[PDB]
Amino acid sequence: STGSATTTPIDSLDDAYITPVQIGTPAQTLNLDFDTGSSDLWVFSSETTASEVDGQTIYTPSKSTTAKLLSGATWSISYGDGSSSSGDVYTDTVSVGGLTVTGQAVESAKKVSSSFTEDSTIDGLLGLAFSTLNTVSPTQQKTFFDNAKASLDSPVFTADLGYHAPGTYNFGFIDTTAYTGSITYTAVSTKQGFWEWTSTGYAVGSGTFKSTSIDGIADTGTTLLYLPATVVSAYWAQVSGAKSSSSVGGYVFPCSATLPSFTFGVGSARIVIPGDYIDFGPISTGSSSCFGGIQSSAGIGINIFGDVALKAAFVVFNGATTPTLGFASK
Repeated sequence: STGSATTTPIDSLDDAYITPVQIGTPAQTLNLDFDTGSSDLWVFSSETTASEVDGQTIYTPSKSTTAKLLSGATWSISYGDGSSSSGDVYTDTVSVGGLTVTGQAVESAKKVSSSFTEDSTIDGLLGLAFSTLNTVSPTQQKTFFDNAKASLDSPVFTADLGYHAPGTYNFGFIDTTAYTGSITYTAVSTKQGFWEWTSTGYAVGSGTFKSTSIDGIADTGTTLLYLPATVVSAYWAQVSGAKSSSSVGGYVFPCSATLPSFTFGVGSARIVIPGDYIDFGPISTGSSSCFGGIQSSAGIGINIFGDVALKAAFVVFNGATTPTLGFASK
């Protein structure tokens, strides 16, 4: 089997991407944030504290003939950006782009943090990291991909995120028309539960490539590119007037600037992030100070190849017995 679904930016900045997901019988379609940095499929629901629902589409298990309460099971998650959610668990039928899993753990939110309430476009998350990170207790649950894996033509999914435009998540096959050149594959560590890999270095604009190992995670659920302070400093030094602002919470730059590209290494290959991808607009409406799309990972504890990086590539998440990651230009 295979599946193919379109993923759409939630706003003009590509702050996140939503992908339609069918849950239950008859289908209830919710727009979920596919997140290769977490491993819970959770949704706004009929059980969510009413004051914490503001415009989202909810999953109502009682209207699904295939929903079954997973007795005793609860979940609770906190994300790298400080947001959180928790609740109980149903199993139900879940389909993505024509690919169907029966008995998928659907985690029903009773509580969500303000960040989620305030974002009316995201109805929940669909985790695509490794199932070892799943928060369901006392019985840990498998991700959608894990459940689908054996049925897929090939045990892979691919992320093809658009810049200011829709893209595609595919399951079970590699669309050879979706990228240019070759796909370069690189080793993955699953020891922390993430799609963790090591980039071979970077360049700033037309600058010379610096060979250096950068350990990081491929995370579709994170907006920006978070790298070591040395790297980030070298990038923003090439932008006149750019500075790190503690009050704003990272590097800002004059909105009148032309940003240089940023290249990262995948083995011997190179992925180029155009400068425009690194512009996240005025820090506040009407401001001439713009927020940078490359930020320091210092104090996160891990480097994160977020959407800024991933949307510049066609990315293969290979879930073979020994997982790997592939990157191609497009």
